[PDB]
Amino acid sequence: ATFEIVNRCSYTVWAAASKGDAALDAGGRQLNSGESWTINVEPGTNGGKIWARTDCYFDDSGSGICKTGDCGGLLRCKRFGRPPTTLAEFSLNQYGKDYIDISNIKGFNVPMDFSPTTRGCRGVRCAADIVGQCPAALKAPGGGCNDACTVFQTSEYCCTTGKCGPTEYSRFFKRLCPDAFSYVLDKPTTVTCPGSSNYRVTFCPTA
Repeated sequence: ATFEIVNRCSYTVWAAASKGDAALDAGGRQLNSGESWTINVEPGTNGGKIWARTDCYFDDSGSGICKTGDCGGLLRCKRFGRPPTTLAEFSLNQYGKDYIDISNIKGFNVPMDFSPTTRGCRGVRCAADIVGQCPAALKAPGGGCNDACTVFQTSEYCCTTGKCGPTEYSRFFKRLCPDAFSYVLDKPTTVTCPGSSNYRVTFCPTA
């Protein structure tokens, strides 16, 4: 499947793509403002994620750091990124269908649209100014808006036991972005697409 990753933000981002135990395609790449990078994701990929990283430095071997979403210091991510990270999440060719969502469960750094480029389903979007509006307690000094699990490490926020409810913090994310997961047991906003759909992830879709 193809995923065109488009940076419409006014700032550079470093796109990342992983399924947690491995890179998807090259795993990461710089996107200056306006650039597009198309990756190929193997059919059947379960639990894939795409995210933006901000404020990165990498040396000539691709080792460094980012202020959000850093994946072990690598340009070419093999693992998931450090919160806060807005997440484009997908599982492809799962009993003949694809499943997509956006999640704020690991916080928010960059606004995103995640849409099919092929027929048969709708896209999802979280494009509100969550960083600007972030509650004081959740503001990340390194940049972004942390989720409450990251900040407070409680069973309720992290939903450790599978017993959790919505919280004042999750409701903030949900108010700003109804169409994204705000906590682990949120009412799902997953979209079912035809198996082997193709996609576009757009950072900063509305500016």
